[PDB]
Amino acid sequence: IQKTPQIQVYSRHPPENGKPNFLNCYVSQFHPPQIEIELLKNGKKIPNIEMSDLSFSKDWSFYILAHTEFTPTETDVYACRVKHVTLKEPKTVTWDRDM
Amino acid sequence: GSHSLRYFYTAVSRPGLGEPRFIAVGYVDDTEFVRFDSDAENPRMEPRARWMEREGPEYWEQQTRIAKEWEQIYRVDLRTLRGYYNQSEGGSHTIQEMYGCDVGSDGSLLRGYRQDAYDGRDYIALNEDLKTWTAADFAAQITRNKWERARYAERLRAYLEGTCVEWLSRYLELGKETLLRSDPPEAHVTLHPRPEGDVTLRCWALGFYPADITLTWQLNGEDLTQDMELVETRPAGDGTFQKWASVVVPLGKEQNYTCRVEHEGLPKPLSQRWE
Amino acid sequence: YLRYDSDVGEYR
Repeated sequence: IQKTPQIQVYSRHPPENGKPNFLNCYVSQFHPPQIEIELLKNGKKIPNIEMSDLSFSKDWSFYILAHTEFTPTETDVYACRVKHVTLKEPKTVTWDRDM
Repeated sequence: GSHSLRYFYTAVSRPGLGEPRFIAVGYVDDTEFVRFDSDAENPRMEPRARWMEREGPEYWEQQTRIAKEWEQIYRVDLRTLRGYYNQSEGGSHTIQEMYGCDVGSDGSLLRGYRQDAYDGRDYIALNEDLKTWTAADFAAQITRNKWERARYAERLRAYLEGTCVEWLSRYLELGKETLLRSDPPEAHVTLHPRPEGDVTLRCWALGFYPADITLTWQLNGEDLTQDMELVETRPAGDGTFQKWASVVVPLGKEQNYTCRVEHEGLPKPLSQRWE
Repeated sequence: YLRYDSDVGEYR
């Protein structure tokens, strides 16, 4: 049994360009729990990102929160990059302040 | 208004890399306070809440001891279940377990539980009577038989009625100004044009705790929930939660719609609209 | 507090 990871990319507080914030990638509803998550900045992988502890829900599906600090700026592009057995190619979700 | 202390265990055989990984996390309500990970530099029980950082070496040395005990039990169990299901040697399988207790306002044990699963499917589970077992398949029945003979259920309800209730009762004390809080949602509405020529109304809800919440878009009392767009509640990674829902609305009609927010922290439900 | 006994084995 294999469940495909749902991904949400968002900021801790409402984004304002120039003012510091926190970037979050909430990966959930997946199985098996072996997963690889990386946050991206203009393509380059951002060093030292914090990981929460691998946990799960009532339906035994795993969830995990990867996060780091960032200052959103008009022309910067942040993303989340996820590898998992249910994904032939690593899925990438791009941050978007409208979501 | 009940409270709860719960623990989550996970084991994964990882052929191709190394030995099985064991992870144990503890939750009081919707707040993790404790952690153990066998993929650490030197695995030991650690605090994940500011109100646990004064317990002292006594507690942490003892909790680590038990956590290591279960790390060893689990990599032994991983092999055992592979034999039950007659599976190949170098496979990658998962064993996860959850136990804990719900204790309600008065101090009474509302419900005790301990259930596990093999590769995302139910295995064996303690019944609510705290005396019997449910076995999902034949392999769990094997385990059940070994536990009914060993009278293992009795040792469980001992924990679930004693140690579990008491330590939960004192975990609440240590973090009372953080666990007994109720931060209400801070909602607002945003406007986003679509290529179709209509617009999207998105109602956010930010910085609330606990996580259970409800958002509903209205048209003067009438609902629009099965042509809506929800999003599952996500952690802001700071102890609070976020959520939003959206609807498509013809241009100009923006102010006509109101979103109803329902949460414990609020006196009475919110009704945010575009401004 | 993590559950423990543990001489009853608790092996599956």
